[PDB]
Amino acid sequence: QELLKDYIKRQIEYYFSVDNLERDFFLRRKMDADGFLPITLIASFHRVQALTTDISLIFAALKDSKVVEIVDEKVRRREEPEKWPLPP
RNA sequence: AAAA
Ligand SMILES: [K+]
Repeated sequence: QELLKDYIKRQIEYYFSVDNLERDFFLRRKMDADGFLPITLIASFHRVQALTTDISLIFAALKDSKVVEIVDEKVRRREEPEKWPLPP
């Protein structure tokens, strides 16, 4: 599953990129004030669900990332996550 | 879901 994990990792890192975040008003509305989102919400996005429905592989893919941080069931951008949340 |  190593190649599939790499595709999932890079797809989710795109969502958490600055270039995406500047326009991704839905993602930012769903963040809590600390920048965290449910990993299961990310799992529902079309390009992730195309690759897998195995939540364990999604967690494994993201543990490897230098872009995002996992706390329990939630994920956020590591760099300055508090700048991005928006009102629901 | 214009890579939510
Ligand atoms: K919010």
